[PDB]
Amino acid sequence: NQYYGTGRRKSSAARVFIKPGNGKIVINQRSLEQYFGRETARMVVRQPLELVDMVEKLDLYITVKGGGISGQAGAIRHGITRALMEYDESLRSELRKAGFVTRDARQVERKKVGLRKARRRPQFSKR
Amino acid sequence: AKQSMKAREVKRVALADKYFAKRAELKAIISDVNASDEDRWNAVLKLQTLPRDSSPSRQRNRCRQTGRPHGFLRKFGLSRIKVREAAMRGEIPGLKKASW
Amino acid sequence: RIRIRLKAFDHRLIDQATAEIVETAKRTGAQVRGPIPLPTRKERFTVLISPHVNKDARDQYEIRTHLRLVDIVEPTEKTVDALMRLDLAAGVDVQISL
Amino acid sequence: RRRVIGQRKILPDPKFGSELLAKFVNILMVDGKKSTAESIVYSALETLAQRSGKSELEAFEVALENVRPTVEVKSRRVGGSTYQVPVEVRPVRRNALAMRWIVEAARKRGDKSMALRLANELSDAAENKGTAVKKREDVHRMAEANKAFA
Amino acid sequence: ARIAGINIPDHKHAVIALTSIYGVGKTRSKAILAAAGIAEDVKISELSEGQIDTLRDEVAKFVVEGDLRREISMSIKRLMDLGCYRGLRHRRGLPVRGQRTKTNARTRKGPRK
RNA sequence: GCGAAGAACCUUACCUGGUCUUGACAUCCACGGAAGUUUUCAGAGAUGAGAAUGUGCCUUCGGGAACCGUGAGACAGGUG
RNA sequence: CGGUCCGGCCGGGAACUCAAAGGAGACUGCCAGUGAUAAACUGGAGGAAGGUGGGGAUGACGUCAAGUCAUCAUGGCCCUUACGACCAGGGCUACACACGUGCUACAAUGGCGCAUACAAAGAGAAGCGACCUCGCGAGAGCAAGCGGACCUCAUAAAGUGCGUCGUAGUCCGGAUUGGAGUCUGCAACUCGACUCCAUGAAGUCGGAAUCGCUAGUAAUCGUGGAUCAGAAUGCCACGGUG
RNA sequence: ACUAUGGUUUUUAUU
Repeated sequence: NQYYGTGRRKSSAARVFIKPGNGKIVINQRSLEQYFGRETARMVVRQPLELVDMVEKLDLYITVKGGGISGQAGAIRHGITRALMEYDESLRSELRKAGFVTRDARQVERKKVGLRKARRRPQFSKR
Repeated sequence: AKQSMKAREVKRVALADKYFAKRAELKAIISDVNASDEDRWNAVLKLQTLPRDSSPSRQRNRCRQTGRPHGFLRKFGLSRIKVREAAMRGEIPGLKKASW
Repeated sequence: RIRIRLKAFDHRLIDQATAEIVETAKRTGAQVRGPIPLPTRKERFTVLISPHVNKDARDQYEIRTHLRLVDIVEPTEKTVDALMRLDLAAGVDVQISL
Repeated sequence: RRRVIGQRKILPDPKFGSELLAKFVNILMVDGKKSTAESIVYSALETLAQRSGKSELEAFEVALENVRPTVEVKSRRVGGSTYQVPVEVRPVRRNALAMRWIVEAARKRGDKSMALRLANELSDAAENKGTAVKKREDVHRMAEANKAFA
Repeated sequence: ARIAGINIPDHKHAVIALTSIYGVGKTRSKAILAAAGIAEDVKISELSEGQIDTLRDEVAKFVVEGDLRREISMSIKRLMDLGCYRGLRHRRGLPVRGQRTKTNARTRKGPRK
């Protein structure tokens, strides 16, 4: 048995597997300790697992690609929710009320001709 | 632009072998300052600026549909209004309305 | 090996040019590389939408070029001599090398 | 017109333990430089304890109580409306306005060293003289001199 | 003390106490202080008596103040027995810049119409 | 931030001084030279001359194209 | 799933990325309230998302005798020793003040030294340009690779980390007077771009008044191309933080 | 109803 989930954020794309077992976390075929451990709050890799209070009951495996190092971790937040909704049926509503199951399209869309950044029009003054 | 200017459009390229091919080896050194003396070739120094109006210094690829030297699409050889005019007939092969 | 290039602007014409050298080969039991369309080229244009005075209103147009190589290991007079004679299909550029 | 947008909220941040400490990535944050404001969160309150050390249960007990809003003013046009209409503010403003609504000198002659600045503003909100006094205490007399209508 | 001319303050960083005075140069002065061994970074406390005068034959060298003011006033003065294009604009609100004349020239024209 | 995405001349209007008038873009007839190479004098230059010199492509031997020159009418020309 | 320079290296296959794209899903349908137990409009449920979701696509009749025969098209009218055609030099860039269109600064979460990361999106065989030398540099010579998702332009900037200013209309700010160069071009005086070094004013958010904006938006910091001796802050294409 | 007040624009192709 393995739970599965994916996540997308500003050119970053993640996929995550979770098993019932001893408390480990591994990433990109390597050890997590080799480039994670300096992130100022690490909420995006903790807060869904803190809501289900699992501590060390789940074994995690991650793969991530694309974009900047902050959005790579923000994309993993959706993977560690979609791979976690399968852990117990009575927790499906709790992760949803916590705002972790919802997504948004606020990251910028295709350019509208000729508007420089698609949301502002040229200025004027006088009559 | 006039049809009389469309005859000048060909007179401006008529000197290619007459002034712009037989002294091209001189044209590569005629203004180089890494050379002896202050004068060495005055009898040939003017021969490639002696021709006027029909010079490479006035040569421009021009709109092939109006004779205008400016404001035209070099991939079609013609201006915005004649791309628009052909697109209303669907007449340019592989060209289709889309903004991606 | 003998090598060919099939290039067109239309996405069904490029496959009609493929059919005369790939189906004619599969229908003789000839060895094939299989269906590979290759990445597509495209280029964009912005064109002013008035004929007169208005310089700010404009519209956009696309031109897309498909290029297939098909691969040949069993060339025939029904393929490598026939694609250079194709009259029933307009708007395609065929090029070949020995 | 008809806009009915859902209200924004912030959650307590577990690195600082409270909702009152969770907003110093926005209060005195500029140019979208959010981690540049994170650089001095909660260490600015230890620097405030360098000027008056009385622990976190007393850290804001006058530095917000002395400066918080109590009334909303301006007119309402109903005929002869040359007066002001005072109304008491709702509890959703109890921690607001006092760290946002005045920049009259900070954008004009600066406001001293940035890593020391919140320790200065939390001390100036407990010193209550000169700057930012008039914009606060004027509505403690306006609402007693112009109150005949509502 | 005595880093530049007779200016009496012992104040400011060694480059800022020497630059934008006497015409000696704002960037030239960033490759000169090593004559006196004076460093661009970290404060000075090893300076021997009268060691600061080692700069006089390092700034002149080039023209200094009055010899620069004369170089600037000489610009139009190498031909004066006969007429020259350098003279009439020097006494007019019309500068020698090749620019559109009826805008952005109040800095050469001065007060009143 | 104009019609008009770039200035010595140019796309270009305007002005003065040169030059032409059925002109010249171009079509029918007429009609001599190959295009060119070397080279000097006048004029602001367009143009206008002075002294050498090539004879290609085409070639029913009649006669054509390239590049130039010059004449007649039907005309037109137009940076209105 | 298999083999193994133990490596997508290679048989071969798309886990999930990327590029191709295409489909599902939303109907007040469903549970309730309010109402004219109609439509609406708000809560509940299933949902990633709900009540044109937010953005595109666009512009029905019709006026200002709007501008326009310089985008065309056209009837009438006009010039014709010329308003046509051809040439040389001027001029249009002339300048005593008036206003839009902008742009840069009006410093100290500002400025900079040193060390570091991720976006997209375009150009390309008289072209795209690395290397190398000569020189303070513009540049002058020498010149590899590239024929396009494959190879030059080319280590995105802020943010991340380690340090340094001296309180001063500031090492700020830029109009400018000088010195010395690079190069094109019939020629840069009138009427030039770029390079190094002396000099440095005004400027501290602005008056009637007119202004964009309901959130990836205020703020701030980054990437190319058309034109092509020289030339824009406009145009179209694009992102990071908020 | 919900502040008591604010004047002038030549005759004119003419649809």
